[PDB]
Amino acid sequence: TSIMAVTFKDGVILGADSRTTTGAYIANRVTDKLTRVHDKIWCCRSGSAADTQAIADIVQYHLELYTSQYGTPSTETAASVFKELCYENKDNLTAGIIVAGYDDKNKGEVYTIPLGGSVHKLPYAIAGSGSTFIYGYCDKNFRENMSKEETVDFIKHSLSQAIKWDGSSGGVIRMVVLTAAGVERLIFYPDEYEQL
Amino acid sequence: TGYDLSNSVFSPDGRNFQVEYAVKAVENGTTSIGIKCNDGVVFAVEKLITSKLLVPQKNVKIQVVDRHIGCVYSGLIPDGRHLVNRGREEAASFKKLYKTPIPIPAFADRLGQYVQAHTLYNSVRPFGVSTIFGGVDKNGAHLYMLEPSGSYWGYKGAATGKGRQSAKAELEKLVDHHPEGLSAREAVKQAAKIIYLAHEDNKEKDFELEISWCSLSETNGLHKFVKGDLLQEAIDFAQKEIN
Amino acid sequence: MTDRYSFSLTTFSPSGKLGQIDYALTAVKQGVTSLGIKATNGVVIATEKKSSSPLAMSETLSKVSLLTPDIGAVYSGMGPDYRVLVDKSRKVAHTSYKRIYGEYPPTKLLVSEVAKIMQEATQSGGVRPFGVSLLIAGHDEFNGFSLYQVDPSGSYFPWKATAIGKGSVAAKTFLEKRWNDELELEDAIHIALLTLKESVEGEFNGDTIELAIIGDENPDLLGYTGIPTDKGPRFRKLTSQEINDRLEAL
Amino acid sequence: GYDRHITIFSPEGRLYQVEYAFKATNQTNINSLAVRGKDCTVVISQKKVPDKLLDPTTVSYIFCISRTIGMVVNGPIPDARNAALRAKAEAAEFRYKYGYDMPCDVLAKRMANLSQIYTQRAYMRPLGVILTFVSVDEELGPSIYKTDPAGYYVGYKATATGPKQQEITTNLENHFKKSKIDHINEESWEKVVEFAITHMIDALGTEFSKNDLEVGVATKDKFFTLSAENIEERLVAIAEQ
Amino acid sequence: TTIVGVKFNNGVVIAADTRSTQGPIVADKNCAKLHRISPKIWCAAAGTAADTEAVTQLIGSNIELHSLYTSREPRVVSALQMLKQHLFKYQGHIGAYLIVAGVDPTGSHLFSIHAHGSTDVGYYLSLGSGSLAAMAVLESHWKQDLTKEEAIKLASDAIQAGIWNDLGSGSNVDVCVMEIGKDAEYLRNYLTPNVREEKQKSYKFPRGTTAVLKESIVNICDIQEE
Amino acid sequence: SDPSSINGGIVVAMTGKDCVAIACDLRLGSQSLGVSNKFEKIFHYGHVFLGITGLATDVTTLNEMFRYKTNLYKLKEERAIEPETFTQLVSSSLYERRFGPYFVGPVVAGINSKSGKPFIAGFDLIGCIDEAKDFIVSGTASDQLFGMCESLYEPNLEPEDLFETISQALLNAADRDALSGWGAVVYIIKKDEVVKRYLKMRQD
Amino acid sequence: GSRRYDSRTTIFSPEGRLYQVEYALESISHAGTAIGIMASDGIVLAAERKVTSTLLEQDTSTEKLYKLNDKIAVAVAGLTADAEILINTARIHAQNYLKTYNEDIPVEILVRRLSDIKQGYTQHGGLRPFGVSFIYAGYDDRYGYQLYTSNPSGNYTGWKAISVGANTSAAQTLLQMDYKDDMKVDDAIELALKTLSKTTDSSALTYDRLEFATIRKGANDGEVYQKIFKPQEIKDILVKTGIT
Amino acid sequence: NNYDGDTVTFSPTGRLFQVEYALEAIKQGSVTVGLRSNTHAVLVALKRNADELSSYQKKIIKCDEHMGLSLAGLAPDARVLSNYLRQQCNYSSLVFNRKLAVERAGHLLCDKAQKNTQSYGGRPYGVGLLIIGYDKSGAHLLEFQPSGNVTELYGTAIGARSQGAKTYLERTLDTFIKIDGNPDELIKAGVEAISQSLRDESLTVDNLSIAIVGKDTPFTIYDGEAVAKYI
Ligand SMILES: *C[C@@](C)(O)[C@](*)(O)[C@H](CC(C)C)NC(=O)[C@H](Cc1ccccc1)NC(=O)[C@H](CC(C)C)NC(=O)[C@H](CCc1ccccc1)NC(=O)CN1CCOCC1
Ligand SMILES: *C[C@@](C)(O)[C@](*)(O)[C@H](CC(C)C)NC(=O)[C@H](Cc1ccccc1)NC(=O)[C@H](CC(C)C)NC(=O)[C@H](CCc1ccccc1)NC(=O)CN1CCOCC1
Ligand SMILES: [Cl-]
Ligand SMILES: [Mg+2]
Ligand SMILES: [Mg+2]
Ligand SMILES: [Mg+2]
Ligand SMILES: [Mg+2]
Repeated sequence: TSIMAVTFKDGVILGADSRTTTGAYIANRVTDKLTRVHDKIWCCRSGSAADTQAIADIVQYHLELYTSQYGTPSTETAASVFKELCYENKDNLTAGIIVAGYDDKNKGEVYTIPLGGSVHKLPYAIAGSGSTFIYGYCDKNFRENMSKEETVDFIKHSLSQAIKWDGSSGGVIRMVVLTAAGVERLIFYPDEYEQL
Repeated sequence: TGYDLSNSVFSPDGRNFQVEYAVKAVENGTTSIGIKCNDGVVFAVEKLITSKLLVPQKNVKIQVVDRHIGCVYSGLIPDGRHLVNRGREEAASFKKLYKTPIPIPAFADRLGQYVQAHTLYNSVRPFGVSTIFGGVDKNGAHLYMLEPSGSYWGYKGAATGKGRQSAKAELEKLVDHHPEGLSAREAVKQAAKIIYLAHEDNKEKDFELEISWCSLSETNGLHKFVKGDLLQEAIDFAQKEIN
Repeated sequence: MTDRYSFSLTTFSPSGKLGQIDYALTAVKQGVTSLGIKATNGVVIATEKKSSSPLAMSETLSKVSLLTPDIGAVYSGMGPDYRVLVDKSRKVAHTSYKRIYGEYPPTKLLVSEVAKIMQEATQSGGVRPFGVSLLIAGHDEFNGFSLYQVDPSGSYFPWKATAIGKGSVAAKTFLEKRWNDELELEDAIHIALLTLKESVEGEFNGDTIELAIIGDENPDLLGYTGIPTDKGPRFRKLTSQEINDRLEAL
Repeated sequence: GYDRHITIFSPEGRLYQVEYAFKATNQTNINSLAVRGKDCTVVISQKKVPDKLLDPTTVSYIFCISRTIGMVVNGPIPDARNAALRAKAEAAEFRYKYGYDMPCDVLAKRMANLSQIYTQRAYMRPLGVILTFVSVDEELGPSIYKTDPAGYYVGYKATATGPKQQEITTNLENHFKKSKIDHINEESWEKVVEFAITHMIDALGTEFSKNDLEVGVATKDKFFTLSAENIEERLVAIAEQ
Repeated sequence: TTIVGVKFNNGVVIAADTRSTQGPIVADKNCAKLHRISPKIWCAAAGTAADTEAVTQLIGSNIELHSLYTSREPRVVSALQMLKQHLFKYQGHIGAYLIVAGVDPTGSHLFSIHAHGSTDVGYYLSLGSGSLAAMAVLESHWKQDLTKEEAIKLASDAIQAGIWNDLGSGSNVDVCVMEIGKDAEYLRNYLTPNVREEKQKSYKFPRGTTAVLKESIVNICDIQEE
Repeated sequence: SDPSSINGGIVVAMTGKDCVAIACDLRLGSQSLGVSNKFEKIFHYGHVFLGITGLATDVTTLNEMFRYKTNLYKLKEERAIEPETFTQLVSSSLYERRFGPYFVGPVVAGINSKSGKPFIAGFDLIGCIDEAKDFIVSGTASDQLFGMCESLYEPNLEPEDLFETISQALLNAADRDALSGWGAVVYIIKKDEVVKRYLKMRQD
Repeated sequence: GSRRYDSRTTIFSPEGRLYQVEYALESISHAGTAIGIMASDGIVLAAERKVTSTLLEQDTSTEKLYKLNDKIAVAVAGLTADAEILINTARIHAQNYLKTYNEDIPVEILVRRLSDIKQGYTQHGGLRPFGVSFIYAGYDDRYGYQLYTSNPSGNYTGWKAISVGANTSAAQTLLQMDYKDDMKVDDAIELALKTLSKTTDSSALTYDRLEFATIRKGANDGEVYQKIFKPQEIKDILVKTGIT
Repeated sequence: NNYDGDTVTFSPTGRLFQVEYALEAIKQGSVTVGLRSNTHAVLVALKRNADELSSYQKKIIKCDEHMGLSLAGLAPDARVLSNYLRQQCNYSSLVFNRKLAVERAGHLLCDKAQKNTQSYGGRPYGVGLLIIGYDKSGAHLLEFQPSGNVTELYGTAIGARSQGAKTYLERTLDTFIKIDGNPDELIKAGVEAISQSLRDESLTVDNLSIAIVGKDTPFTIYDGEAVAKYI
């Protein structure tokens, strides 16, 4: 798995590869690892497929019930609910989750939640097995307040490299754009991103 | 008849007489008020000096919930404390799960549902307090008042206890004469005046004034007690207006 | 915040009466008429759709309920009590039978389970009895067609034909004259419509009458093909049009 | 006479506590109405703010239960809020367990089953409320389902609740007798709201300002309440024809 | 086991081989692995045989009660949600690996679910020991906008690949077709490419060949009258 | 250590023309030590026959359990349980001990009294059903029984022919297993008569 | 609180009686009569149905006579639904005993257990008692043929012949008059039907009004057979004895 | 009348009669006085005997080194509540290494008493308490009533004829508050205060019970010949 979320001028963009593995067999080559927990709060999933689905389903439930009572939850609140589940059930879970969302007040925000269940607010985040190969690249090429086109290219080039070197990552590059304008889904096929 | 002997029994009217009897305990208590201002809220209460032996400024009645919500009540004082203790548990579990401090409307319903639950069974007694509470959240200032039935609404100004009619009249004048709004420092002065004017209903024993406030500009959106020079300035303003 | 009612609310009075059961039976008497008739090749159950308002959509309120594919139920008395009993009856058919034996219970044993639930509301702590009488019609392989009545006490009896609720005394007399052991299902439907017309005041048509049968297997209603042994539900609710057709030959 | 204090049968086969809960329903002295369009379901209710010290924005008897389901209550606000919180929790739990949005009629059934339990179990009192649930259901289309303290529920072409319910009911009955259809044949929800307000004005015989009404609208995939200014726009259009 | 699912124009088809094993021995040559959850929701099972049966029957029972409660025809997403939460709770110990398909008022659907409780969406899927052989065929011949006839053909070919090349799979091909606006058609033993040849010899014995010590009638009847 | 092979033993069942046969060996041991030569493994509840191999304490426990359940069934239903229904009851009862199972290999055999149809079934220890047309095998010599049955069996055998086939399948399978044998019993079951035969076999 | 509405079902009166037990017995006195008669070669159970309607399906009906196991049966007087709760418990107890000891339960042990359950409802739990009286007819290899009765108090006693339900005073006088120790089953059948025929509140005793059963050690080769009589078989025995 | 059967029932004028009846048990109890200065806090208690052969019932209970109370009413209820205070003082020490504030001790007693007034089955506490202590904000005196109401005071008295001592303290307020660094003079003022509530009987050696806590003084109880000095 290779996943990332990147804040930019107009909001935040989430990105992921589409590979699911059983040993060295690719169980699913067109996986969707970008999952909606609220209208404009999404997450990138890595680790156990079962665990991250179970967690994400519970978080979606908690935020739906939050919305009914208190109105739209903040991205920080969504991250806190993820954290609570990951921290308290750390002994029984294998989940590495990036939470990304758009408010009008706070604009684009990214929170990363690694294995222990700690929370870390960051301008961008990378995770999954394939992320190890792009720490160097991402640190050198990330700038704050990038444009939409620049941020799409940054994620496309980054995950392209993660896919190239990690056997556990591959397939298509899926992205989800979160701005005031709404929610846009993007897809990029091997013939496009391999030749970069 | 017999419909008033047990809590949660509907009378033929469709009324719960035990709740209406709890309201009488509230009406018997000392006067307490709330004033919504431009960027916050002000709370004030009448403390009856039963004896010279009471230590001044020590028997504090107004209570804080979390760091941003103030609570005051009239009626059975222990019932009010029980409700605030629950309010503190509700605010803590909200902050634990969701990170952000509990919004005031959210907090209002937590108290409301808990008070309402004490009208559902004969094994419990209704609350013998009406509670005025509020503070500052992300959406601004909010003032609420909650009755023994579990009923609550938002308010521009609120009052309960023995001097409530007197206080309600004074609050209604402020709403008419200040449509653009009232400042936080103004609301403290006016709160002192209203408690002093409402004291004519409890005029036998002399009393002690106690004020608190939350304001975005004056207290950084945190609940604080009015103390020292600012308290004395409000007492002097109140003493001048009655004379 | 405690349930302190751990004691019986139904007790014996000096005369030997269980008051709450009698009073529940009185609530059943006030309820709308429903009936059941058993034929040689089927069973019919029927009742009036007493609409509380003409703005209300009476199609949404189902007085006649499927319990299993071969068992159906109708009532007289308190509608909400009936609705929760239908929920519990459907569930107990699975939990205490289908999940053990891999097949639906026979009519008499499902009746027995419903009866048990109603008995318990007549003895357990802090509850009143159910304010309904049920008529349960069904089929199973070894007992054939059957029709049962269940009362607030938990008592149940098998019937060739009967009626319960408002005009049950008159309706039972009407059925005694018309019923014989050589009736076909169509004859029983005809007799059910005649009997029910006497207890209805206002409009009498497919939209104000609710009628269902336990009859032949309906493979067209099954929803799938490929298993010869699964031949379809014997329970079928008659449509508004199907009722009106038989009212012309009445 | 302890058969009138708890939910056990009287000698007549009656539950007096259920009947008295029905009377608590009208304690607020508010009338509500619900109608169905082609693409929508509209619910209107009277709004009365007697005290000048009240914040009028917080005074409401319409609740957003889920994204698709709205609920208007006739009855005291504590019991209304009790019912609202439970319905919200039940709607969310349903989505989590079964993977799709709780239908309006199913939520109505669930809340009615809970109300039934309070009529059978002694330690719990009935809630003194009538709950009118509205949505545009993805299978059944525009939907109105109403629950009461007896645990009774049914679907409706249109409905009305409150002290003057019968006057509203007959007004609506007479309209549907003319048109010979189960709904308001109208494309936009705006005109269906205008119909609802107009027929309440005719039935009650009172005029309404922007602050005297409260409106809820269900469309496909959302339920929302109108602001005072949105209602004013509705009132202007009624007056101009 | 080899099980597959394939989406088409107006529905979805599932298929399975008919072999069940106990160690290296074939326990049943004509096993039925296509389980009906509800009339139009069916699923193919692989893994621990008792677990797949128990899990389909439990969720099928609760789906039936849910359908009666809501007055609505059951949805595939509901069967999926109930199956995954049950399997997650048991942390993989319930060894059920399933392909869940069906038609409902929302449309046609195809999912897979694994024993630990993860699910996936796809136009074509395979599970069991023969899933690699089946997926090879699916990855070579699948296209968008398949007809009913093309999808049945592709699904059975994918099972055949499992039958011939995987020692875990064998015998016959079972198919179930679920088309929108139609009854689901279960095709038991849709292909039979593994009939045993006639034996060379008859092994019927002469009567009296086996040595007997004692004979007796067994009373199977109840206690008699008179 | 392995509970399924402490005591030893086998059961086999076969269908014929308007008949079924079920058979078992008589050995009970503690690994190498032969203890009993009278330990029968076939029981009956009305007209439904149940054979059970595996851990002997569980064989006895499950016999007593299904006697209990089929007695209550009969009182409530007012009829004897049928083979198809009993099969489901066995499966339900085994699977409820999913994570602490009975270490057994049950085999159901009988004729449905209404349809007259011959019926056999087998199960694993957690209750999975194998409903075979031809034959069912169980026990420590199951491999051996599978081989014998798969070669010796032909469909539609008359009762007296089916006796010879099932007996030879059992005997020759038992003689290739250390923990089976020590005697054998064969039930021939027809719609309204059941014959039980003890077989002469080698006593080692 | 809830104390206000508690009837207090498990208290003594000033005279030392259990109110609810006494009132339950009053309920049972209105139920249809059931008679048990024990002979040297068998037991008879006869009972009168309460709800005469021509439209009642009799051949599939069971309100009075229930089977507990192959050796033991009961006749019911009182609330049928209450009785069925107890019957199913007794059926389970019998099978628990069979599972444990591999022997059919002795009659007294089953009777004691059910009677202890009834007793419990009179001493604790605050619930109403079961409004049921049973006649137990059974056989075991210790005492042979046995008749018992139990009532809502949980007290049980053994009998040569006994009645429960309606008109027991009248019924017990008639049985005490005509019963003898050397009596046989065929004679006991006649006595049971003659006693019901005189005590009945109905105009005449007919086949559609009766449930009838026998427990004989007159089965093939010294076993015990429970015969629950069919409607036609009750009609035949009514003609044979000379009542219709 | 009809509204006094249990603690869960309000009367039509909003009163809780069971709580008021519990309050009555305090008035029947023997007199006890509390007072304080800035440095010290004193309890004085008139102990009651059953007859001349009996002992005099102990009125004062130690809760911690820096806190204790005197009782009036049902003594077993004072034992339950003082045990609770002992535990809460102890919890504060073990978990936070912190001597429990006297004001916070009062809040805990209030909330414990309250729960018994709102739930069915239970009864209110039938005792009143005077808690003295010295903490980080100096000397303190509290009055506890079993309604839940707890009050901080310079001085007070509870029990039979307690109004006499309470009036004296109301006059003496300005004098005794200034008795700093002089424990014997503060006790004298307490003994003179309790004397205003006496009729017929006078203060003997085994009748009187005194306790004191202060700046460099642990909570200590004086009985017997230790109080002969003050008679
Ligand atoms: C590809 C990636 C970089 O790992 C990325 O994180 C993705 C993200 C998902 C799609 C959200 N993760 C996977 O693909 C996981 C990787 C993983 C494997 C094992 C433990 C943790 C993570 N793959 C799965 O979760 C896989 C999905 C199935 C195929 C639908 N599940 C398994 O492989 C299953 C997990 C068991 C498990 C669960 C939790 C902790 C530890 C173990 N494992 C097996 O089935 C093992 N397999 C081994 C080979 O023989 C067959 C059995
Ligand atoms: C065959 C296949 C290609 O793998 C395909 O997935 C099928 C699909 C089924 C029919 C839906 N799977 C099987 O046939 C399984 C394969 C399997 C075996 C063992 C573990 C997991 C999977 N077969 C069975 O489940 C088999 C069915 C019987 C033959 C009817 N059962 C067993 O082999 C049984 C499993 C026991 C078990 C217990 C706990 C956890 C998991 C499994 N094992 C035995 O019977 C072994 N032994 C027990 C003691 O007596 C002697 C035999
Ligand atoms: Cl429900
Ligand atoms: Mg790669
Ligand atoms: Mg109730
Ligand atoms: Mg051997
Ligand atoms: Mg040997």
